[PDB]
Amino acid sequence: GSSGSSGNAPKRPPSGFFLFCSEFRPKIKSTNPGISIGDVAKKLGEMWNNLNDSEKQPYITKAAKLKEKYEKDVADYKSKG
Repeated sequence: GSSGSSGNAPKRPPSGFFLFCSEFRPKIKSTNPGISIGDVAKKLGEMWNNLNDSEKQPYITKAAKLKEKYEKDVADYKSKG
């Protein structure tokens, strides 16, 4: 399955893995001639694992800030009290 988001409800925050994939996507698309989405995906997935626990460190912390901003929006959305 896929993890997306509806219209009303806010979109889910990216993951240290994605943030990097979206930042590295530009290169791949600039290095490979009209690379198919499927191709870029296969590359990213690998590039991620390749990285070290020290390389993702600065990539995971960034996602932490995106979660603090999401939760807030997620709460208001629902009518708890």
